[PDB]
Amino acid sequence: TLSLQLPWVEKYRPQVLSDIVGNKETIDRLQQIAKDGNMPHMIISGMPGIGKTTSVHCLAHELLGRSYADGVLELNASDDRGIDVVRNQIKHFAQKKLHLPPGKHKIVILDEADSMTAGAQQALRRTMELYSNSTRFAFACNQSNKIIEPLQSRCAILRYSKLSDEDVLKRLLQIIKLEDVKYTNDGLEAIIFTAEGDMRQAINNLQSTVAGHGLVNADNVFKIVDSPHPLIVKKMLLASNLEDSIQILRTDLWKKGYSSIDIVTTSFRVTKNLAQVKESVRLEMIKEIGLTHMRILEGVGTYLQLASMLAKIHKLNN
Amino acid sequence: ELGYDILEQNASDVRSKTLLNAGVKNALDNMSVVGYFKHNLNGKHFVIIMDEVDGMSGGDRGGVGQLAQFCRKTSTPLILICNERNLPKMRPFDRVCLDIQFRRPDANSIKSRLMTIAIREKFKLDPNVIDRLIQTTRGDIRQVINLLSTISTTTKTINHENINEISKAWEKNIALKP
Amino acid sequence: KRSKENLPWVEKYRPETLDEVYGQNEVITTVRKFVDEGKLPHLLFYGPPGTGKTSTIVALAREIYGKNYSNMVLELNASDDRGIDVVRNQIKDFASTRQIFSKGFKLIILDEADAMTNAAQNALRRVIERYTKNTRFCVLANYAHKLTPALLSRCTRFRFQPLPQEAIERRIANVLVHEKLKLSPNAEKALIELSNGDMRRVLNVLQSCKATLDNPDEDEISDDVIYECCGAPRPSDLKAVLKSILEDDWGTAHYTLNKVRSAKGLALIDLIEGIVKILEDYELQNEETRVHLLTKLADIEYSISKGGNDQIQGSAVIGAIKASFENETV
Amino acid sequence: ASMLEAKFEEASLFKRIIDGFKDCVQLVNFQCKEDGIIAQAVDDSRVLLVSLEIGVEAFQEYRCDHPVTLGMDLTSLSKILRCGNNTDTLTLIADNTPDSIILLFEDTKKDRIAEYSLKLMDIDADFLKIEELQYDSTLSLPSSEFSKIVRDLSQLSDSINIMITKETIKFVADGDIGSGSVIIKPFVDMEHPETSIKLEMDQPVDLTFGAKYLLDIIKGSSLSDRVGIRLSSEAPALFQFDLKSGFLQFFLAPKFND
Amino acid sequence: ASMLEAKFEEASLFKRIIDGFKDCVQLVNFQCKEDGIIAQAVDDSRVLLVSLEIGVEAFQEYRCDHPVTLGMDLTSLSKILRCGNNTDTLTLIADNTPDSIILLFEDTKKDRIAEYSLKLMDIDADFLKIEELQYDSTLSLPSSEFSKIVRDLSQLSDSINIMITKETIKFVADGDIGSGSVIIKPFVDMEHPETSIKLEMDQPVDLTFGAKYLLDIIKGSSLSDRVGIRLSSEAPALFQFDLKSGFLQFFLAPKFN
DNA sequence: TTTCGGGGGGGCCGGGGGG
DNA sequence: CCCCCCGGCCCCCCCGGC
Ligand SMILES: Nc1ncnc2c1ncn2[C@@H]1O[C@H](COP(=O)(O)OP(=O)(O)OP(O)(O)=S)[C@@H](O)[C@H]1O
Ligand SMILES: Nc1ncnc2c1ncn2[C@@H]1O[C@H](COP(=O)(O)OP(=O)(O)OP(O)(O)=S)[C@@H](O)[C@H]1O
Ligand SMILES: [Mg+2]
Ligand SMILES: [Mg+2]
Repeated sequence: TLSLQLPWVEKYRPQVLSDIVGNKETIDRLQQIAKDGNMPHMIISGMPGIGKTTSVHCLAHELLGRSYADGVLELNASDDRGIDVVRNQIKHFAQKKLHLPPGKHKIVILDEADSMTAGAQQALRRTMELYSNSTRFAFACNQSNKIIEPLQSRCAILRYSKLSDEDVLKRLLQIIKLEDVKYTNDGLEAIIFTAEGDMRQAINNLQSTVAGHGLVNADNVFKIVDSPHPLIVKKMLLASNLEDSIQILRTDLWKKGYSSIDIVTTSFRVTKNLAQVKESVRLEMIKEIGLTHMRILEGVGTYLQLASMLAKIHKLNN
Repeated sequence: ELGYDILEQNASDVRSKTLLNAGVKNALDNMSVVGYFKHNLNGKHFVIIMDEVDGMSGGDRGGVGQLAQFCRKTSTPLILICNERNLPKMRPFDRVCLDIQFRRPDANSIKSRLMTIAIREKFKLDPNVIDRLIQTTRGDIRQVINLLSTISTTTKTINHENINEISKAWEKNIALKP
Repeated sequence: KRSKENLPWVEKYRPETLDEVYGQNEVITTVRKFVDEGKLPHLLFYGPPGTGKTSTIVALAREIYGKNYSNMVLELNASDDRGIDVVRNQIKDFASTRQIFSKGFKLIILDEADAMTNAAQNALRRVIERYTKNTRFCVLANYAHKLTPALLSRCTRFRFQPLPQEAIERRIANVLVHEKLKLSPNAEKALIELSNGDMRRVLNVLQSCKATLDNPDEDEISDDVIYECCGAPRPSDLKAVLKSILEDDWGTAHYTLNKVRSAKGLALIDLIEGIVKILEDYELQNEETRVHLLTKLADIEYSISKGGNDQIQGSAVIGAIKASFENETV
Repeated sequence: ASMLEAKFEEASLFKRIIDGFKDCVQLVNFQCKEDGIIAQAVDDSRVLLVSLEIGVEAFQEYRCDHPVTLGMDLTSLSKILRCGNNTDTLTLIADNTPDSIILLFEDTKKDRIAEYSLKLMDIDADFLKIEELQYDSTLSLPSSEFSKIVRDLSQLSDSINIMITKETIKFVADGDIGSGSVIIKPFVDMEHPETSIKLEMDQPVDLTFGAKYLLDIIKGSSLSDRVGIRLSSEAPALFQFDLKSGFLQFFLAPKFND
Repeated sequence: ASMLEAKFEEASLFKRIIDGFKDCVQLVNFQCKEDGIIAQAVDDSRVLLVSLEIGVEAFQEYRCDHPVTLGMDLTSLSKILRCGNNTDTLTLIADNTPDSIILLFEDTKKDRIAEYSLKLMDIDADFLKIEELQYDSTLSLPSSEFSKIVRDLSQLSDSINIMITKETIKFVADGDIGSGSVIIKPFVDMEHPETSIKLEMDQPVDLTFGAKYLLDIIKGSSLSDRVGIRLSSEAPALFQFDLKSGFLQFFLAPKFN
């Protein structure tokens, strides 16, 4: 078959600010800005798949209307964004003459701005300062720390928070109603649990489950979406007896095809984020895990090394 | 104020060694045509402002050393602006220019300005929380004004009720020094 | 390249259709259903070496486009340049343009994407998003930690498990039929055991075994042939060595280890692995015995990986096992 | 040096043919048979297909006992070709099951001989027969005019949109700094037939193409003074340049309408 | 597409005029009135001023209801202009409150029309008033000679010194590698007046200028066969190239003594 | 400080085209 | 025959985890 079905992430991508879930206060602020205009330079930061690009595009559309094509300059990591681009194309766009209503400005949308080089960011400073009367800049990024301090000083900070399970369930229910998808409460709970606050991941998993099995229930959802291995690693590290930890390692991780490097890196991360355990114990476990990680990187990526790491961790915990 | 003609350069312009030699180098000892056609006794002389001097990258082709050499024979006033004076790139400027430090302004010096802005924009600001806002911005006045502009769009009263949330949301995460 | 009979068995038996991929029934069924109704999403295939990921994606492309699939897909791997410039120009142009031959959608196969740079992966995000209406992406990986979370967020994940024993048996039967070979049940069991779920190992060992037989037509591949060609210890040798270590005194254990190793020139690392596998099933009253065994044997394995004195390493193995098992009394 | 032996009276012809598409593709499989030489290649992006055909009449002497496939790299072939002069005859020589191809430049008047050898490469790119397609529009125009239009419009934007409607051909580009539009109409002159603009229309068409691909395609204007463009809504655009005993064809896929 | 309609019967003239001062200024404000078109621009270094004037006699059909100001990025304008031939007529069309202007290249013999749109720029540069001044030295010489002298001298140093004394013109360059000099005297030939070097000196003059600015100025030599240099004691030098119904002027500020 | 590899930006050099 | 535009090496400078 040479035909494609449009992904539901694109088909049901919000087109207005009112269709975005989560971060209610920021969405209301953006709605007020759209109503009144005078949009300032802004930096929107947050975790993947929470509606940052969607928010920026919706704000630009509501602000500009018919003028969107002329008054919006969009650049992302897939386009050329070197110092020359900033110095020529962005400057030309900023200096461009464009008659707009008495409360609107041209918009430059720099998506994934955290990937831009230091030189381009430095060149953007006086460009933003001088042409603010007619042009405004909207950065979208995952890590606001990558944006240099002078640019942060020039922009309004908007830190997006993770989506609660309630909002994900609400959006999934809207999509299900619009698509007439047969489902069960347990299946939706499994999808939400596996998504971990990633709306895009949740929608993709729902669409894949519907396509592959039809009915959205726990069995089909877990068949399509594998249980995250970090939870398995956490269970392995928290086991009371060495035999149980070895059992988990051999059955749920090693026999499923997970590589030793992945297992050791996930163990390091989980141990780092193990608040239930005393910090000094966590540091000793990290020392052992690092020894094992160095051994694996050298080339000895065997099940015996991971078993020895588990044995040392249990000896420390005892 | 002193009736000079300003020739400003910044990071948005090419300031390599070749461009510097073929650019502002000729302006060190050159009369300003605008000054002549706008006739103060100093209006015919340039004041070369090199802003964002730390924004140029390059050990030798960047032109930092070339700017340092220019600083030793300029026939007109030359003012350089940078954010990090102690960076290795700034070594050529060790003992060739008069160094002037601009410290983070205290809350009192800007409380009057903040109150003026608050009343003019017709939103209420509590003077007892202003210092906290400064602590949020680490003395960045532009950031403080931006914070007020963005918050006032929906919340027309600023006081101890919501000071904590506003400060936490807009906290400036600056990388610490060694 | 005069004929397909000149190719190594690992490549001469490469599946050409989705019906020739074994041990991945769930993934094959799901992808077949996706393609049948035109609901193919962006795909990720994560799995260990030699499980059938490249074979599966190539078979899927051939099924979608037919024999002339190479000209209608953009395939990139670790042997080709995949920098940020490549993503910006070549991948973008392929994704944004129509097919030359047909009017169908376009497929981009990023094999071994775990070797891609972070900048290229980041650049791929909006490329995947913008052109999803007419283009689909497939990613293949052995190590998931090398893939950025943004890329993983946009793909549907399929895990290729280590090949089950039944699938290996069926493929061995097909290969035996094609090659006109005979294999004993014990030889098949040993081959499956040493495979560790990798088909390439099975095929290479089978080719070596065929090369070993004096008369490949009349002769049958026995477990002895497999052990000789692979130069691996027999289960009886491992059992004897372990029994001597556990029961006999130091002199007798040393003599037995040396004699067993010198009989067929076995490697110490293979003996250590076999003994570890045997001891895994042992029921130990004290966990400290298991702790000592694992730690000391892992240390010895790491030391062997860098060379060193072989006799001292063997004595170390003997002493480690004896000391660890001394903790089962009190 | 007997299996395949082909002769070009002037080496400039083969050099110009190679330069016509050397910037589009890098690896090409030349198939030589008793009826002449053919070649088909696809660029790395898989957006452009180049198809070259050279008949026997283009050669002073041509002999090919059995069909032979020769895989070559374009830059190496061009580097070897540029050695020869414009007054020297060229000879391509290949043996049975060859691992290399020999290029011989001869200058009888000066008794000058120059031999070069190029190692062949194994390319598993089978010749894909391009089934003939009926096109909505077929327009033949001077090569220089098309090259000028492409070079002018490519500066404004990275995409060029071609519209064919009743007695009119329009080339449009829209970019950051502005837009450009060129309108041409059919016109025939008996005094200067080489400058005529010929258009045959069945259905109107409107297709967008990448500017870089058109810039590469126009490099074949040297081979022929006229270019024929065949356009259909359901088929890729075909740009053909006619040689004395052959042709060079570029099949370019249009951009997705979205 | 009604207010401003300005026609050049060859597109080559406008392209040449733009190329005359393209390398010294980037953003230019073209003010078009009933009388004609004027443009005043200041280079980045703020030491060179370019003044272009084009009269209505230079247009096949010029019409402008009310004065209009157009912001031009010379790079984009030149890129647009290079798409047209000399034999074709070039028409500039500008409407009310224009965000862009239209350039139309038309071929009379053929039926080919090329329409381009150029986006205008927001330029807030102030306009400087140039009052007439009585220079103490005024010379006229062939443009090719001045261009050759400037190019030869610029190869040595970044500064050129010009001395005007009784029936003597001197151009000197002093650099690190070496120095060079060139001396000319007024001369007039009736058979070839176009090479007649003329000088009118009221008082002796001596002024230094930058090499890059002179190299930019001489790029307009193609516009006019002759070039006029006016120098005063302590005022910028004026380099003039005359057009059929217009002029191009470069006011260059000298280096302080 | 720095043991590869990738990315970016700037400087010349030289082929080709135009006058 | 000489000058200018513009593609390609050559070099040098800077991250490298999440
Ligand atoms: N708050 C949301 N409400 C509704 N849909 C959402 C929301 N967030 C994400 N989605 C859905 O997921 C798709 C992608 O959302 P995006 O805006 O691209 O997330 P993102 O944070 O910009 O991703 P990154 O940071 O570039 S990895 C949208 O088209 C929506 O269909
Ligand atoms: N499921 C399978 N069924 C049949 N043969 C297989 C299978 N998997 C692997 N093989 C055989 O081993 C060879 C290699 O298979 P591949 O598809 O290349 O494995 P792979 O997972 O892509 O290896 P990596 O991840 O690049 S190390 C095939 O040509 C087959 O001959
Ligand atoms: Mg995004
Ligand atoms: Mg593979």
